[PDB]
This record gives sequence, C-alpha cells and structure tokens, in this order.
Amino acid sequence: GRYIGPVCRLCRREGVKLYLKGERCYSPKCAMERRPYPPGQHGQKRARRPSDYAVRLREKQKLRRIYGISERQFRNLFEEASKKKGVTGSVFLGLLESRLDNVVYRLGFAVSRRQARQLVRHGHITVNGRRVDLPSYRVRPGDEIAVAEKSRNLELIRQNLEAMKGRKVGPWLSLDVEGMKGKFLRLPDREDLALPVNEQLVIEFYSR
Amino acid sequence: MLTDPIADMLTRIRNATRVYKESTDVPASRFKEEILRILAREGFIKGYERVDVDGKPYLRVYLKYGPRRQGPDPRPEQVIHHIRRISKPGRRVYVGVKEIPRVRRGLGIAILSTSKGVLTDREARKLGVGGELICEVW
Amino acid sequence: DFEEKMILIRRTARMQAGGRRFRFGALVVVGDRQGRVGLGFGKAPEVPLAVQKAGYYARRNMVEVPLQNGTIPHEIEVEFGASKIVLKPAAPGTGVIAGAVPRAILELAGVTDILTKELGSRNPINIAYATMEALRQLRTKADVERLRKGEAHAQAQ
Amino acid sequence: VEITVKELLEAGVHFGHERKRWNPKFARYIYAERNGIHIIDLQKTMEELERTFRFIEDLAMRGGTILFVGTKKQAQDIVRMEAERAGMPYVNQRWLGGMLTNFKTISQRVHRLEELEALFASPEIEERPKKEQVRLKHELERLQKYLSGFRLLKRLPDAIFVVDPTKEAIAVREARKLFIPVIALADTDSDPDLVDYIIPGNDDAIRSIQLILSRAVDLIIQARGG
RNA sequence: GGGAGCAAACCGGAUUAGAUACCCGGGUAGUCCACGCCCUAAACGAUGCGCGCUAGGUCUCUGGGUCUCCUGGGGGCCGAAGCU
RNA sequence: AGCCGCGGUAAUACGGAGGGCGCGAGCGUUACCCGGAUUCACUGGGCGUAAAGGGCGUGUAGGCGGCCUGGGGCGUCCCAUGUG
Ligand SMILES: [Mg+2]
Ligand SMILES: [Mg+2]
Ligand SMILES: [Mg+2]
Ligand SMILES: [Mg+2]
Ligand SMILES: [Mg+2]
Ligand SMILES: [Mg+2]
Ligand SMILES: [Mg+2]
Ligand SMILES: [Mg+2]
Ligand SMILES: [Mg+2]
Ligand SMILES: [Mg+2]
Ligand SMILES: [Mg+2]
Ligand SMILES: [Mg+2]
Ligand SMILES: [Mg+2]
Ligand SMILES: [Mg+2]
Ligand SMILES: [Mg+2]
Ligand SMILES: [Mg+2]
Ligand SMILES: [Mg+2]
Ligand SMILES: [Mg+2]
Ligand SMILES: [Mg+2]
Ligand SMILES: [Mg+2]
Ligand SMILES: [Mg+2]
Ligand SMILES: [Zn+2]
Repeated sequence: GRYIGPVCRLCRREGVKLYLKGERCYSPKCAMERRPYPPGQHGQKRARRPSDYAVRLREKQKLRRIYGISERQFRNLFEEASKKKGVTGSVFLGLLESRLDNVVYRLGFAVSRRQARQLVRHGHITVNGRRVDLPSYRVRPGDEIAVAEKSRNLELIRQNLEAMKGRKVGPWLSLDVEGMKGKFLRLPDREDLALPVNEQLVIEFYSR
Repeated sequence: MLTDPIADMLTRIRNATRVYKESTDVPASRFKEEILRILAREGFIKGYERVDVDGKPYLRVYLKYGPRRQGPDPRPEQVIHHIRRISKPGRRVYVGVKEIPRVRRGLGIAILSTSKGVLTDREARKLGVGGELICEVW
Repeated sequence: DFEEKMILIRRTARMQAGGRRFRFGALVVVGDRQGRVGLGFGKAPEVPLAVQKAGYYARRNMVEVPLQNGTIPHEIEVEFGASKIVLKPAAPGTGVIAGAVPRAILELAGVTDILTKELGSRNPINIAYATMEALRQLRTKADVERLRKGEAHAQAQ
Repeated sequence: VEITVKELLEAGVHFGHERKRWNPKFARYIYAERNGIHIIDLQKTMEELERTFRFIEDLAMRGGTILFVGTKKQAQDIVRMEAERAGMPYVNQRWLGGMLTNFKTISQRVHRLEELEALFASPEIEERPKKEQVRLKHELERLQKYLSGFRLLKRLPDAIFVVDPTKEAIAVREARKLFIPVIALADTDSDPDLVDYIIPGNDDAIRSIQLILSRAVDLIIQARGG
C-alpha cells in the first residue's frame, strides 16, 4: 500500500523539515524542531562522508517521501517525464502537482498530505463535478477540484477552509473559499515550487 | 607500391605541420586540387600553389597555424587538429544525405565526392545529394 | 575562496630494513561551478596533511573552461595512458552522467548536462588528467573561426 | 643609442659555433660554412636586435627589473660589470634550480645573509664561542658568492637575460613556466624557439658578449634618463 | 664409403653422506663424402611483405660527382617531433 | 559467502537482540536473455618482452593500385512512383 508509520523522523532522516506531520509541523513540536539528528542508537554520533551514490539517493528519497507516494510509481512518473518532450527535472514535478492527493493539499482542503489523501480516497472530492477516489489522478489545466456538498459541513474541511483567509494559494490556482471550489490554472514552473530538493541530483540516480 | 593518392596528402600535411613547416608539396592530381580549394575556402590552410618540382607536376600547399602560444611549449595549434580519411580503399563509404554526418558538433568539416563534386557537409546537404565520404578536418 | 571536492585517497608502500614505511596520496578537485576547476595530486607523511597539500597543486593547475548553457561546446575524446576518456554534450535535463571521477571533476567545473564513458584501463589518476586534458582542449565557436579564417579577421567580422 | 653592421662584425658576432654541435631549428639565421664552422647572417641580427632592443627599451620606460644570466667562465665578470652599471640583478656565479620556481625557498636565504651581515656588524658575534665564529663566518661569504646579484631581486623579474640558452636552458625553462619573457644571446648550438626576444651572435666570444651587453645596458639607462 | 681429433651411450678412477653427475683416463654412435629421407628450433630484430611522409649528429663498408665537400646503398651508436 | 574474504576469547562478516537501510502484498533465492565486456573489437582492439609475425622464398585463386581526356552509367548519390 502506502507508507504508514512514524512520519516526523524523516522530518529528520534527510536532515530538513518535511511538512508531512502537517499543522503540528509548524510548532516547536514537529519532531525535527526538537532533535535535528535522524533516528536510531547512533543518530547523534559523528557522520562521515556520504558516498557519491549516498547523496545521489538521499535527495531522491526526500522527493519521494516528501510527496507521499511509494517508489514503484515514483518511477513510472519519472520514466514518464523522460519519455516526454521538454526539461526532465521540470516536467517531473509538473506531474506531481497534477496528482489528486497533492492537488488538494495545495488547494487548502487539508492539514497534511497524508490527511489530504483520506479525503480523496473516501468519496469526498469533486473533479469537473464528479466523485474521485483516486490519488493516482491526472489533473489537467482547467480542471475543477471542489468538494461534494455532502461532506462540506464537516469540521476537518471547514477549520481548514477557515485558515485560508490568512494564506494564499499557489499562482497556478484560484481558491473559491466560500463556494468551496478550486481551479487548476496551468501546470507549475520550477519558478514556483521552492522545495528542499535539488532535482538533477534525483535524475543522476535514475541514470545509474 | 603506392596505393592511396588521397590519404597520402593528409599525412604529408599531417606530418608537415606537427613540425611546424611553413610549406609542403604534394603530387599534382585533379582530386588533390579540388579537395585543396575546400581546405582554404574553409581556412585550414593558407592555400595551394601549382609548382613544378624537378620538371614534374606538383602542388605546393602552404601551412596554416595557431599564433605564438606561451608557456614552456611555445608551439601553436594546427588549424588542422586532426585530419583523416574515411572511405578507405577496399572498404568504401557512401552516404546519402540522410546518412551525411556532421563533424565536431558543427565546428568541423566532412569532405564529400558527389555527383556535383567536391563538397562539405554544409555545401553537401544545402545541395541535397551525397556520395563517397572522404575525410574529416577540425 | 574555492569550493573543493575530493576524488580519491590512497596509502602507498616504500620499504626498508625491518618493516615497511609509507606515505599517502590524495586526489583533489576544485572549481567555481561557473567556468573554472583545478586538480591536484598530493603525497605526504600523515593523511590530511596530504589532502591539504593536494588542494594546493589544484590552485595553480587551474583550467578555465569554455562553458555553454551548463554543457560541453562540441563532442570530444582523449587518450592518456591506456585509459580512454569520452565526453559529448548533453541537452538541458540529461545531466552529469559519467562515472565516479568525471562527475567529481565535471560537476565542480560546472557542467549541468553531459554524456560520458571510461575505457580499457580505469585507474582514477589517469582518467583524472585524462579529462583535465580533455578540458584543456575544448574549443569555442569563436575561439575557432578565429584560429582558422582569422588570418584576415575583422574583414570577415 | 644605435648600432650597425660595421660594429658587430669586429666583435665576432657572425662568428658562429660548430656544425657537429648544432641545432637544426637555428636554420633561418646563417650565411654558410666558411671552414665547416658556421657564419651568422648579421642582416638577420639587425632584425632580431632591433625588435630585441625595443622590448628592452619599453621595460626601462615601465621600469622593469631584468635578470642577468651568464655562467660560462668568460661571461661572468662581463655579466657583472655590465649589470652593475645598469642597476640590476645578475646570476653570474651559478644558477640554482629554484631561484624562480621557488623564489621563496631561495629568498629565505637572502634574508639569512642580510641578517648575517648585520650580525657581524654588532659586537654580539664575538660573544658566541669561536668555533661557531669561524664556522658561521664561512656561511657569510658562501651567500655573498652565489647571491651578490640576487640580493637586489626583491620580487620576480620582468624578463630574464641569458648568454647561452643551452647551458642555462635550466633558467630559461623556469621563466618558461612562471610566464616571464626571455632575452637570450645565442649562437647555433641552441634551441631558438625557447626564446621570445632573441639575439643571434656569439656564445663564447669575450668581445661578442662585451659589445652586446654594453650596448644593451645603454638602451637601458638612456631609456631611464641618464 | 670414410674414421685423425672430438665425443651421448658405455668401461674405469677420483670427489661426496650417496654422485647413475661437475673433475680425470679409454670408448661405439656420430660428426666427414655421397645419394635419397627427416622438415623441427630461443629458425630471434623473439619486430611478415611492399610504397609515400617526418630535426639531425657522429661513426663505419660500398658505389658516382665540378672529390675543402656534394649526393646514392648498407651496417651500427646518440638524439627532434611523435609513439609507448 | 556473488568477488577479494571474516572466525585460532575485544568478530560493524557467523547465530540472537536492540537499533538501521531498502522495499511493500509482495520481498527474496535458483535458472535463462541482453547490458556491463571497446573480453569477437563495422561503430570500437591488438602481436618486440604481456596470449599472438607464419623458420625463409615463389607464385595461383582473390583483395588492392600512379598521371592526362573522352565514351558507357554496373556501383554510389538524387527526384517522382508501386510496395512495405
Ligand atoms: Mg501495486
Ligand atoms: Mg458508500
Ligand atoms: Mg593504447
Ligand atoms: Mg582492461
Ligand atoms: Mg670422458
Ligand atoms: Mg649415417
Ligand atoms: Mg646428405
Ligand atoms: Mg633437415
Ligand atoms: Mg613443435
Ligand atoms: Mg621473420
Ligand atoms: Mg645509413
Ligand atoms: Mg621525447
Ligand atoms: Mg564479540
Ligand atoms: Mg550479525
Ligand atoms: Mg561486443
Ligand atoms: Mg586488446
Ligand atoms: Mg610472447
Ligand atoms: Mg615463430
Ligand atoms: Mg583506378
Ligand atoms: Mg576519368
Ligand atoms: Mg546507376
Ligand atoms: Zn512532520
């Protein structure tokens, strides 16, 4: 299935915050905040040089975890941007944002990505006016990501549809706060997304 | 016995240069003349002059070089960094247009014999024909 | 002020009456990823005394690089020893594909994209200045029509 | 001042060296072999002397510090009294592999001379036990020997000046590396592409040496007003 | 056919712990000629064979010329460029 | 235990534990195909010592070839077309 387990420990594995714990992950709690060093018995001891391949892999893992999809199809998404006409680093992401489970988490309707998924899986979501239980979902420019009326008066929807009067979307996006709607303007750029990944280093792991 | 009129020339001018000889002389063909007019159309060589060495017919090619480099090896740069022939005899090499390659990512020249004669991949493809693929300079 | 990766280290043997004696050797890069890049090879009695020294030789052993949209201007090949080094420009998005040691040297010199193979003998050190030379020898669409033609330049351009 | 064909001749400048000890690249520069031992074309020293005085005149107008190198036992005390007149640094005695690609390691030895001149001035020397006294004496002159031209070389020279680019093809090969320009006086037994600013003329003629330095060291001082 | 001298095998003497060897005194094959076989070799520059191109220096054998030197063909050594 | 290798009382290598990395309804092992392997070398190799120049010639099939112009257009290039 999906990975399911001790999430804020990769808040610390690759050494920087991955906001996957979600609304806690802006505390002086999310695990990183306390103890930067990554897991078990040794995590505090002196860390030596990382192999050329170490680093090659770290920065791949980060981007795989951070987006909350498992390897086997993190691949067919890479290998589907390769097969596509344009910059490979920049196409890749481009079809991470078009996935449904992170079409929500940037459209507001959730606290973290792992949560944001549940709402997709469970019949809660509208796509060009229909119900989609499919995180694997290719959201195109002009699509309509909303909520089905039935779930609307749920707290989790709403405390989150709240806070959005203090934030903004992401410039490829209109949020319709009140009407509970959302619109996919275009794809992103590598202009926008300021992730803590370096993407060529990802591709240099999918060269070997 | 003597086999390759052509490959021979290259190797004179090869060995000629890498010594930094001002001038060097090669057994007057019609081919060797038309290949040569290229090599100065495209500034690898200053130019060839027809000269008779011992009442025998010949071509005097003058040699182009780099400029006085410094360092501890003050020896320039053959404008001809590598010249070498592809259609070898008994082992020949005929390319269409599709099959005409480009040399050093466009920085260089491939020489052709075509139904319209003595041609560079640029002049070659611009013309839209091909044939025996000959040598290769840069 | 020069960022500097490190390629390889080794312990080498001398000898003597009663037991061996040694010395260590350190292969080091350098390079402002926009243009330049050096290499050193350093020997010294205790290790990071060498690794430090190897950094020295690289500062003098510098090679400006013709760079062009993070890539290599033309194709290229060079021998040095029986270790045969290949480079070749890659497009935007293909990026430092190259084994162990060109990566180290190409990256730090500043290449985004490149293609690459290593040949026959693979000993680091040869393939090191295999490529230090491969790069000393890159030539530019202008450095070039002003090597040739440039007999009478500025009548042409 | 200026120079003619007339003057060079009497010196023995056409007077080349052998054909048995001979550098092929020296081609361009000869007339022939009147008795197997070559004759330099001085109408091709007028060429490489013009140009190779212009370059010296510029350097004395942008005040350059020009090394002097002659070790061939006749050369020496003519290198000398022709650098001294010029205000210069000269390696007359014996070149050292280093003195250019190692100016530091060497120049840690000037100061050790300059320290020892001054140590010998004061009275505190005599206090040191007289074993060291004569001992540390020796070291004084050693340094005055192989350096009494090096001292005034406080940094790295704008051009080195050889009389034999084959004896000290050592030196020439240093200033090869550390991109200094080279100014050499060469007969035929000497690679002439290893020099940028070159004089074809006699290696060992103690009158060919003599004119050329004493006519160089003019278009130094004249070009530095005086 | 020939057999002086040399000399596997072989006969003795000596050395050595033992000596079927090293050392010594003889010894047939055989090396020698023929005529037919045998057809291997560290048969070795351990570099198959022709032609064209690329600093030279000395040495040496052999040719030709207006022979202080020039120019052909060989055998050697040291060295440019370049190869390794 | 795939390779070099670890174990002869301080085992990061064996068996357990805690901890760790990678993957996930699959994760491993065995068998076969290609890559690696420019280790069959058209692209893309080599023989002095490293595996390798025939022990030397002759010459047949076959492979290959100098300068000047012209006829053929078999190859090779080019365009239209039928097929794939
Ligand atoms: Mg699945
Ligand atoms: Mg239901
Ligand atoms: Mg090789
Ligand atoms: Mg190998
Ligand atoms: Mg006997
Ligand atoms: Mg018989
Ligand atoms: Mg017989
Ligand atoms: Mg026989
Ligand atoms: Mg046999
Ligand atoms: Mg043979
Ligand atoms: Mg000879
Ligand atoms: Mg050499
Ligand atoms: Mg134990
Ligand atoms: Mg264990
Ligand atoms: Mg293969
Ligand atoms: Mg091989
Ligand atoms: Mg062998
Ligand atoms: Mg054999
Ligand atoms: Mg023919
Ligand atoms: Mg014809
Ligand atoms: Mg036809
Ligand atoms: Zn978290």
